[PDB]
Amino acid sequence: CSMPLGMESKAISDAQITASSYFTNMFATWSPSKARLHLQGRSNAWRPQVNNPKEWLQVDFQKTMKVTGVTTQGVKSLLTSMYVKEFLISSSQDGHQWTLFFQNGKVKVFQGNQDSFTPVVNSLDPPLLTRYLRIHPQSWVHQIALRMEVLGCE
Amino acid sequence: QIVLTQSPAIMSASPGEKVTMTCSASSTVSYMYWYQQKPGSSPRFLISDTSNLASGVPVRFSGSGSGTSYSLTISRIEAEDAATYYCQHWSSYPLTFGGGTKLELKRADAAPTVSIFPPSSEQLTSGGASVVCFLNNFYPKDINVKWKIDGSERQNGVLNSWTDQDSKDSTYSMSSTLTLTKDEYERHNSYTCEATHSTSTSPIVKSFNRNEC
Amino acid sequence: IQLVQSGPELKKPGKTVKISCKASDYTFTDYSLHWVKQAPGKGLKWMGWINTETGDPAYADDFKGRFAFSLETSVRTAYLQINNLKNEDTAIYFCAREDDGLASWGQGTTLTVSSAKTTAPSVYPLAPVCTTGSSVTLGCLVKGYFPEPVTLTWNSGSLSSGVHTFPAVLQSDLYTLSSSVTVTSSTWPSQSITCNVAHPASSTKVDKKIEPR
Ligand SMILES: [Mg+2]
Repeated sequence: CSMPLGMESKAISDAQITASSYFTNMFATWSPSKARLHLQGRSNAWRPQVNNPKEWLQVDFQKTMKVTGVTTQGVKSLLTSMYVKEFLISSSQDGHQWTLFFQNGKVKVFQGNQDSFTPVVNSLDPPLLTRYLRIHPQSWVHQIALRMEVLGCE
Repeated sequence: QIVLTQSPAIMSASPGEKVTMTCSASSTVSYMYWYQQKPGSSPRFLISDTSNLASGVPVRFSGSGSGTSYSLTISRIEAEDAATYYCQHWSSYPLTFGGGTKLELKRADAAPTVSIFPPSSEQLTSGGASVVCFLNNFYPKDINVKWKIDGSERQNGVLNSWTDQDSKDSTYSMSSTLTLTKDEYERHNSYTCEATHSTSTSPIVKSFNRNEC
Repeated sequence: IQLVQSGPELKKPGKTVKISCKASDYTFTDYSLHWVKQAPGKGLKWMGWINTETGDPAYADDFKGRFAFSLETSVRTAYLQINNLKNEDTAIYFCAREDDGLASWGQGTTLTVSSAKTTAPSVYPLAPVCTTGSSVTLGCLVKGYFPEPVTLTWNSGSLSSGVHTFPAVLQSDLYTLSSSVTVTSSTWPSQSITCNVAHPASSTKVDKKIEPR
């Protein structure tokens, strides 16, 4: 039950992907919908307006889905590699009240990326069942940048 | 999955005029892209990200909209803007084009210039005989040709081809070709091409005799 | 930015064709590539895309089955294979480099699926009868070839103004095409006017001097 729910394919449409903020100006736009695994082009990743631990990227499956894992990836920009090392996951079913993802009682800190091109998979165990997924970067190298895929099924 | 619907399908405008054409999504998209295609050519990138002119594109072009409604505008249309215009989105699977808005240029009505040509000798030496008649630089596009041989009309053996709107002078042309056998052709002396066009109640006709000329 | 697709293809129903798409620069694994299909009277249909950094292809619903996208990164080329060809595969295939839109397009590749034979054209001069006034219209008829394309030029290309070339019309498995040219009577027949026709598929390369009757 570990299928790509449509970040890369865009079965998860642009408007289902949002965030607390994103980095943009005259030359570049690193919007939430850029957070699609293996995306190419310029500005091929989500980037928050600013770098801190209170930021998040949100996916709205619009349906209830069984999420079994997430895959994350960094990006290289102007010869510099940016990526998220550690992140938290929260979830909701109304998009206002958010449930942290715990494991062994404690709040789960996932180990994400160590470079900018290699994708890294993280299981959700136990399988999370939700409409709204959130990912919260907590540490990172140089800057917060994210391309991702949600793995699951109906 | 989002569908794109463009209106109008065909539209018409005089040089200098403004045209707006619309593109409605079935659901919100992030940006809308636009393309121009002239017949026989590749499509060409006009507008990136809903309202930015792609590289090399003249400034009489502009796009706008958001949500599910977008539009392209050409502020002061020129003759070379005759084309089909496509909108396109990539906000979800699958990538989709609209079905195209075809822009035709209105111009001064022009009657066809007609010319007729007898079978060539080389063709005759082979048992075929083609009579060709050119109907050039007329407007509007709707035209009718009929062939007649020594007074009496003739329907089949006839083959016709229309050009697309000229990107310079905005006219249309048509070639008509009536094919025969060398035997059949040599039975008759007068051949005639009849062009009926809305410029006149009376057709433009050309003729030849395989005698004399 | 340029993308250069390979040339026209005539294929037998049920066979396989592989169309290529070569890129000019090497910013190549930096942008995604798309395939778009255009059928004669239709607009544009997205076939799908391929990731140039990873090689991952993705197909549109209507193209899951007998289509394959692929690459050769060393030579900066994307490929499109079609298996078990049917009549409905007859069309133009474009490739496109995605860059905040489909920003560059290849010139297209016509595919014709048909069991019909390659047939060479005959080229006939069209001299006017007899000429009349200060300008005269000449012509050229290209008859009975298969498949498309032919190229036609006047005097190798030097005479291009005043020219009307007409799209090929198909009957029954044979194309016919024609071209007219208008010049000054002081120029013809004194000066020389030659019709230049090439049909690569049947390695045909003819020149017909238009000669007065
Ligand atoms: Mg912002």
